[PDB]
Amino acid sequence: NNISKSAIIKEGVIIGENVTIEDNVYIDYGCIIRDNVHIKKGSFIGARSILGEYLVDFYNDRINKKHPLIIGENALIRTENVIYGDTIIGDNFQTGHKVTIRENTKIGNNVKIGTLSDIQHHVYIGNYVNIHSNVFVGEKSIIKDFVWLFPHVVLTNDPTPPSNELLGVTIELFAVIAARSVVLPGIHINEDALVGAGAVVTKDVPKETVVVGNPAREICSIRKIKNKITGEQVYPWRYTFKRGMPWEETDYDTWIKNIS
Amino acid sequence: NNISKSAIIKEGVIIGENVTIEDNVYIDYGCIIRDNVHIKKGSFIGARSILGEYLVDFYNDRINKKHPLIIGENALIRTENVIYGDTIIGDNFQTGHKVTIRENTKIGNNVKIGTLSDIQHHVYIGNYVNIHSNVFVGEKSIIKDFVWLFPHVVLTNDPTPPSNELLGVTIELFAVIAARSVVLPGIHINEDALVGAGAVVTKDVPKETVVVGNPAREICSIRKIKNKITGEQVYPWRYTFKRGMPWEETDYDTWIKNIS
Amino acid sequence: NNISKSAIIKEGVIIGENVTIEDNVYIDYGCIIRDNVHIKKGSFIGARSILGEYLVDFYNDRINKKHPLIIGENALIRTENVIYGDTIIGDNFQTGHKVTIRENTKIGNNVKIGTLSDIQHHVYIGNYVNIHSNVFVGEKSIIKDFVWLFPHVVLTNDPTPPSNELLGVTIELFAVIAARSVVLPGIHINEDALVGAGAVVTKDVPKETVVVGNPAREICSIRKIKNKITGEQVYPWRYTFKRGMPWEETDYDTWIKNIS
Ligand SMILES: CC(C)(COP(=O)(O)OP(=O)(O)OC[C@H]1O[C@@H](n2cnc3c(N)ncnc32)[C@H](O)[C@@H]1OP(=O)(O)O)[C@@H](O)C(=O)NCCC(=O)NCCS
Ligand SMILES: CC(C)(COP(=O)(O)OP(=O)(O)OC[C@H]1O[C@@H](n2cnc3c(N)ncnc32)[C@H](O)[C@@H]1OP(=O)(O)O)[C@@H](O)C(=O)NCCC(=O)NCCS
Ligand SMILES: CC(C)(COP(=O)(O)OP(=O)(O)OC[C@H]1O[C@@H](n2cnc3c(N)ncnc32)[C@H](O)[C@@H]1OP(=O)(O)O)[C@@H](O)C(=O)NCCC(=O)NCCS
Ligand SMILES: Cc1cn([C@H]2C[C@H](O)[C@@H](COP(=O)(O)OP(=O)(O)O[C@H]3O[C@H](C)[C@@H](O)[C@H](N)[C@H]3O)O2)c(=O)[nH]c1=O
Ligand SMILES: Cc1cn([C@H]2C[C@H](O)[C@@H](COP(=O)(O)OP(=O)(O)O[C@H]3O[C@H](C)[C@@H](O)[C@H](N)[C@H]3O)O2)c(=O)[nH]c1=O
Ligand SMILES: Cc1cn([C@H]2C[C@H](O)[C@@H](COP(=O)(O)OP(=O)(O)O[C@H]3O[C@H](C)[C@@H](O)[C@H](N)[C@H]3O)O2)c(=O)[nH]c1=O
Repeated sequence: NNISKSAIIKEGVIIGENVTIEDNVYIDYGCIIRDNVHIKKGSFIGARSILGEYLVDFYNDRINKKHPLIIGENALIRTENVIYGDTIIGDNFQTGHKVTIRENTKIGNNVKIGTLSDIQHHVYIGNYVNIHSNVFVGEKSIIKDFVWLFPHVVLTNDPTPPSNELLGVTIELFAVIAARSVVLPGIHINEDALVGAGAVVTKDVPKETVVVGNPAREICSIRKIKNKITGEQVYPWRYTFKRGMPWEETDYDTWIKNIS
Repeated sequence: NNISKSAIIKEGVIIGENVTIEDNVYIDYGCIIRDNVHIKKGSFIGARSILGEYLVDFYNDRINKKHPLIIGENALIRTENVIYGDTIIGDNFQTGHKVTIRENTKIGNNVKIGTLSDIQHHVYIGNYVNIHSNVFVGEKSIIKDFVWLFPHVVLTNDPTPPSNELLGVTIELFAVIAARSVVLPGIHINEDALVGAGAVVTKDVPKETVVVGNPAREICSIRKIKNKITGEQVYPWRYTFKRGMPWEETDYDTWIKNIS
Repeated sequence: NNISKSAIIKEGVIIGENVTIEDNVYIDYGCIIRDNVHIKKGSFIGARSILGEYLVDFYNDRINKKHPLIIGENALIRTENVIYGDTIIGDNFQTGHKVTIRENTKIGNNVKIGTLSDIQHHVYIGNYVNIHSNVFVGEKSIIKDFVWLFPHVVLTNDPTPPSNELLGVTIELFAVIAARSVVLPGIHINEDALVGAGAVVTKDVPKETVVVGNPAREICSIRKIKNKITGEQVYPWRYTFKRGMPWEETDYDTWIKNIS
């Protein structure tokens, strides 16, 4: 292995082979770090998490195959997270308690995944993505940058279950899916769109449109929305909300003029 | 610290500083008790729970700040519960497995929180409150006495997400929210009201009224409800159900005549 | 006790009395095996699971009563599962992470229960049953063979909560309940029926019928359904899908001609 003299490893931690722990990594009590795991500098790994979780092939003969897991810098991984092999997570990742992340998945930077959330295999999550408590992300889902998935949201993939050909849901830039909503297979949720709480999304959602209900129905453009406390127009949200965003220290316009 | 000679502490338990464990406390295998935690007499702490969980300030320099957690007497805390600092829990608390409770929260007495439930920060829960499996309780929610939140219920707080001004849901005395229901931000659910299973509650619910659907719509007064097996009028429920209630040994009327 | 010389027991495992571990059982790091547990040959028990979990009677005087838990052969139990006493699980069981299973429950063979799923007490689950992520199975539910319960599905049991007489939901052979659906108490979901995603099922569902919505309404026979990618008729699904089924190596007809 390769563990930095500056890394902090608490009691109970169990470590396998081909593991690399960078400078200033703090690995809390009882974590289990299986083989082929690489933790980047300054990350914090929560108590009892288990990284490099066994893929199915393992169970064939109980011999662990190489399926490397990498986790970027300054991660803030909370307790008991379970993270599979063949997956990559970028920098400044942050999680809640008891989150599960499967294999063959890609998570960008400045992403957050709340308590109990379950990310399946072969999922793609971009940067500055916010996934709250107990969200279900099924295999083949595509979540672009700045997307927000609120508590208990569920993204499915089998259109006539159980079947052999799955279709991933794709959520475009800045879209917001409110709490307890479920999106049916292969659906496309367009940029800056808003899915109202509890909805059952059965058809694509066009850009900047608000849908609500079961089945979800279009009700208006997001620009119609006024802040309930201040009465100001809320969306596009990038212009009215910037906590934890790359433009926090400035304004979206100036920031995107630079980025582009 | 301060640990009672009569407390039982199993193997694997890890204890920090400024921890007080009262008489007849049984702390099961592998619990992690971080700093500033006070457990009151006769409580039972489930295997691997982690009490005094780190607040965000901790992560700044990995130096633990004082954020005292107190847990009342005769608690029956099941396995792997995670409980944050700056929170207070009363007597006779009971939980299911893998429950999470955040900071700056207050839980009364004779409260129950089922398996997977997630209580956010700055939440208020009164006495004799029943929260079942996997309920989501967002910051700023107010749950008064004798409220029942059934499995997978979700209480939200951001009315036009993502935004800066949140509005907590307030649930009044004896109200019942059936399974898989979601309540929108700032909504007021009145006393003895009944929210039918799976509903999407978008407007306040008046006292003793039954709402159902997405969006939830009023259908009748709870007094219209007849027990499906016995045909008797069910609500107000205090008069027809008393298991685990303070009037179990008597009748509601006699009991409330005394209490008041 | 009785532990086979061929069993593999990792570090941290804690074992009680009256425990029997058969040949080729692999018990991963830190599992807690309480009293009266019997694990059948070749099973794999995930890290930190806790088997023989305490029943309520335990808490009376913190003296563990005999409530035997049995787990059939070649189980693939993933991490942190919690399994109660007085329950029986058949062969080839498979689970996801952090699943909870209560007492007085019966699970058949070739059953799968995904991540976060919560099976309550006194539940009956047959063979070749598929329960996905975070499904809630309340006491008194009856799930027959070949049933599929997709993510976040919830089966309830108290028809006018809170009340004293519960009514279990019964799901017949091959039925499919899509994601985020909730079924009300005592409902009967008939064979080969299909409950569409997110539905609120309030009335029995007849055989081979598709219901959708809140409240769920019948829309057509499942035979009307065409595969979204291939355009072929999907149901009955036994004829179009056989991954992990007893007819995988043949065809349903030939297979059932033999079985019967
Ligand atoms: C989309 C949203 C912001 C509502 O916009 P809105 O302007 O408040 O809609 P209004 O209440 O002013 O009026 C909307 C009408 O559609 C209905 N409606 C509003 N939201 C609905 C929903 N989620 N589902 C179904 N119907 C809804 C209202 O009841 C009203 O119906 P009506 O014709 O009977 O009067 C809201 O539904 C929502 O989902 N907010 C997000 C809550 C959340 O999950 N936050 C994240 C968790 S913290
Ligand atoms: C409120 C409740 C008790 C129903 O009252 P009810 O008297 O049985 O209503 P009924 O079925 O007799 O008749 C109600 C009508 O409204 C509909 N309806 C009933 N419950 C509904 C619901 N939750 N959502 C939407 N529609 C509903 C019925 O289908 C029927 O509609 P119809 O006009 O097509 O006939 C029930 O909906 C409920 O939520 N029970 C709680 C289940 C639960 O979660 N227990 C806790 C978990 S164990
Ligand atoms: C039942 C199901 C397969 C849909 O059948 P369908 O043939 O695609 O229905 P269609 O979309 O072709 O047309 C159906 C009509 O009913 C509506 N509808 C379809 N599914 C609906 C649902 N779950 N709830 C409410 N309405 C629905 C459609 O929007 C359309 O309504 P319309 O009159 O406004 O056009 C689908 O609803 C479903 O639940 N699939 C399972 C998704 C899933 O959970 N997989 C498991 C998780 S991976
Ligand atoms: C900071 C923190 C977070 N978490 C987990 C809890 C939750 O599942 C997830 C998000 O917690 P959060 O960071 O407190 O929530 P966030 O600030 O992103 O969202 C909040 O603000 C947005 C704008 C509102 O719409 C939302 N409804 C609010 O919760 O992370 C924890 O468990 N502990 C923590 O200390
Ligand atoms: C007693 C007990 C409880 N729990 C957890 C499981 C669940 O998430 C929560 C409530 O379990 P419960 O006490 O068995 O359920 P309760 O008796 O409160 O509710 C029951 O009765 C009411 C009246 C019905 O409406 C309800 N649908 C029934 O479940 O506590 C456990 O995990 N293990 C236990 O041994
Ligand atoms: C194989 C495997 C499974 N699981 C858990 C994750 C999930 O909660 C449960 C099912 O995982 P799965 O076996 O990958 O899902 P399954 O193949 O049964 O279902 C899939 O195919 C069916 C036909 C689709 O309708 C469905 N939407 C797909 O997920 O088991 C894990 O956690 N890790 C694993 O390696």
